[PDB]
Amino acid sequence: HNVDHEEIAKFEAVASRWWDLEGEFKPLHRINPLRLGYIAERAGGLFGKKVLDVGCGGGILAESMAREGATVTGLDMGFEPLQVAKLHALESGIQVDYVQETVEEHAAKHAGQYDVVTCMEMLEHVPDPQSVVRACAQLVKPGGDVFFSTLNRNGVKKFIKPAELLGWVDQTSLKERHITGLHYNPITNTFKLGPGVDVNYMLHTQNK
Ligand SMILES: Nc1ncnc2c1ncn2[C@@H]1O[C@H](CSCC[C@H](N)C(=O)O)[C@@H](O)[C@H]1O
Repeated sequence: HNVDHEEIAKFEAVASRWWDLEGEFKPLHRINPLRLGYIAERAGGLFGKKVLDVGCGGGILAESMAREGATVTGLDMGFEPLQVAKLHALESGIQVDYVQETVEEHAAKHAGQYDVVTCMEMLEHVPDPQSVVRACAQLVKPGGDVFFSTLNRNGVKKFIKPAELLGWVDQTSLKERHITGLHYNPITNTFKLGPGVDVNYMLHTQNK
């Protein structure tokens, strides 16, 4: 029910291009090592942890987390993205569980089961983002980590301001721990996480 069918339809339409490093999803492929590194550092490693990737799409982050030895469940409402994610995981020889349902349904059935919940580039596509934040808080174990991010900007989607997201987080059992932005660094000629969240961000929260 907390789903925008038009938004889902857009991702279903481009699903076949998901793993093209030079296609539409290039920025996510480029961004992935950086977000993975941040998640692994902030959560204290992923080996052996139960992890839920909310709005996983084609599985760019999910598969990368499973590669580091996590037990990963990827959740999405799109049919074709999950078909692509499953096939790509098989091709890679990586075990990932992909499910088609809403985060609210998953939360009601799997409360407090996850060590880590990641919710990347997803909130701006939902009709009621606060409900998603509440759900992720319910899905995580006590002391577990929940990450939210918008590192990819477009012309399209809406931008949810970090200050607004913090308000939603504050109504739940999650506590903000760290926030960072993504920036071009001319000296190294690379993109790096660092201060400044005016335009993009990644937020680390921990369940209390
Ligand atoms: N209401 C909803 N419930 C579950 N998934 C949703 C959703 N609305 C959008 N999505 C999914 O969110 C994805 C956004 S693209 C983000 C993919 C992945 N999180 C990554 O960063 O690599 C799309 O695959 C879309 O189908």
